[PDB]
Amino acid sequence: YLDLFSHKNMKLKERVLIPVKQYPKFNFVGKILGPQGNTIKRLQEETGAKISVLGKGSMRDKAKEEELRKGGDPKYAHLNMDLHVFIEVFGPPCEAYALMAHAMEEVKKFLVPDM
Amino acid sequence: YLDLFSHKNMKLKERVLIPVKQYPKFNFVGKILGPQGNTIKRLQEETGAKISVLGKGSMRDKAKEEELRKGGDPKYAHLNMDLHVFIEVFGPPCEAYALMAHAMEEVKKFLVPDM
Repeated sequence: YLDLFSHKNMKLKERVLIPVKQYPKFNFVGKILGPQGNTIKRLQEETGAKISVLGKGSMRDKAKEEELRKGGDPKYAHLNMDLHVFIEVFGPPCEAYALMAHAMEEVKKFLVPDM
Repeated sequence: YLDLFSHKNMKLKERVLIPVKQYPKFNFVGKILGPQGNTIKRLQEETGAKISVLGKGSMRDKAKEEELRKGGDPKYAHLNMDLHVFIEVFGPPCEAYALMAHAMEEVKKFLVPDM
């Protein structure tokens, strides 16, 4: 049950696949991160969500990715996953849902680019 | 992972406690259902969510509730739960979140009545 008087926050997280199969040559990573990373910075500030691009291809630097993968460090474990956008929000229940809804709608604009 | 090209719908459900402890004498059931059930009908139409009041006290008819409880029918199993609002939505991921966010915000108006 959600108790609206609880002091617990709700967390919501989603991993939204980047649809590389539907758009095999579209540069989603460059488009979402933006020059210098200012598109995704702005996307986070605008949505109030934590949003990251994870999975293989997310660094657009095959060589770097391979070196970090092979190091074994757990913080680079995501480099083996399918490319995706990882959205994380927290808050009181009503607010967490509003944050996630908004983040999901703005991210979908990037991921279905011919819509 | 959510695949935005999947034909699967997402379902979201929440059980939001009616805060009887914070407002021991407030008639939440009458207020949410409304005369004839037109408040909750309208609430569903406005939000696009399935919304029901469940749990003990939800029928405001102690006698009826006891008779239906003691019958053993699984569809009345909820009558033993704490009074709550059960919100259910379905749809493509972005839409399901938007539906749940909206439903949660309108329901919270009913459940924190001195806000």
